[PDB]
Amino acid sequence: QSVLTQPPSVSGAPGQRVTISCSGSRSNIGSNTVKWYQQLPGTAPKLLIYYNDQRPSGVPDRFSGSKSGTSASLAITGLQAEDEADYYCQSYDRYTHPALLFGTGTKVTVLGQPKAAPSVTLFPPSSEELQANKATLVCLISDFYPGAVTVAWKADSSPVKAGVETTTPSKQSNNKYAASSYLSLTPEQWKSHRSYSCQVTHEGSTVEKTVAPTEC
Amino acid sequence: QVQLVESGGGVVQPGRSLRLSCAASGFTFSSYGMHWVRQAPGKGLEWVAFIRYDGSNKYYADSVKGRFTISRDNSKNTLYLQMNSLRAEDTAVYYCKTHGSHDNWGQGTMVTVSSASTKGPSVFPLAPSGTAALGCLVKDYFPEPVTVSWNSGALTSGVHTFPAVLQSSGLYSLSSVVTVPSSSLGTQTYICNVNHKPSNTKVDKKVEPKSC
Repeated sequence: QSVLTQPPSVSGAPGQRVTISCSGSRSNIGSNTVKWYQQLPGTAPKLLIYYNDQRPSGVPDRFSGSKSGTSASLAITGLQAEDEADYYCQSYDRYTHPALLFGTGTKVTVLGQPKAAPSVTLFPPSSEELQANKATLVCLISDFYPGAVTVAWKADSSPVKAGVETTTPSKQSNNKYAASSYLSLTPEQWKSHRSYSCQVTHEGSTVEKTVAPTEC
Repeated sequence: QVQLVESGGGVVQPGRSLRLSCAASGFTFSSYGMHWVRQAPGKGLEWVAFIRYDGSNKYYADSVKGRFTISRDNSKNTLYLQMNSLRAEDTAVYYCKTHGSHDNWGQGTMVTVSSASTKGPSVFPLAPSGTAALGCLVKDYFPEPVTVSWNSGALTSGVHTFPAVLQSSGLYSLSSVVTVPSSSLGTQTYICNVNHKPSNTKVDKKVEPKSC
């Protein structure tokens, strides 16, 4: 029910300082302590901070936690390559209650190359597929860094909720990242709107591609 | 040496039951409350359930309440999660976690809830509309992998086969695109060669410019 909002992506060069915010409410963060976890690919989360700012044995002191009001923060002073990972805050909701509230999660990227905006290619449903009474919009996203994007679909100008399937970013052969998003529609939905748009937000900047049924 | 080992995961169809186990050692299991925490592929952590040190009280997330049951046998130093009426949205790695300031996690056990069987892909052309991009859509297949080549392997420059998306239905879909010069769009012929060995499906689809 209650959500602890974290930024999806934070990045910095080796040796730089980054901070990860964790926004809650008076009921949870405002009334309870906060933990922070580090998760590397394919492994379980690892405790970094407990009791708001305590470090377990073996955690470098460049990881520092803080809390104020309804928000908590994890600071990493002097990013090292090994710090590239996902980070989760965790707190509780009531007084002396056991259910765990995990934050939405933050991907920390240690910048090993200049930031690169994604190249977006939006394909409409093919004639063969529409003949089969099916319709899929294919939004291909490539050559972006850091590997973190948010995809939003638009029917004309209205947002589209149902039918969206998006992959997690994966590193390409050229060491940039790629992702794909699919919007499943019926032939009627695809032809009852003048256009559909794939909006890809990367590092605060949006790249939009639009496709229309009429154009053959 | 604290150690937590989850087991009981696997592949199951929706609506069926599964019982997870977490063998604990290296500490007084009976003195600690225990959590189950899950993580769907590519998603965040989601708390599932909690049980007191003595099993006197149990807590569940609304998404699993009434379907999952947490239990523990302190004489056996094992934690259990009985999962009934499983759904596709329960697909996740399920972790076992101790309750405390200095907590410990297990490696996790993967649970896949899907009614998907071997199925060959439906290949559709992604027609191009001085560099134009065209591809094929390899739609709805199971299981991995799928191999995609262009012109029987003669066309490798500018080819990008994207990783497949795992749909909620448990089926896969990927796309392969090639960036080619717009001038050769009328003369050159582009065929994507799709092969799905599990279903013995091999398809050669021709991608032609869209024309009314």
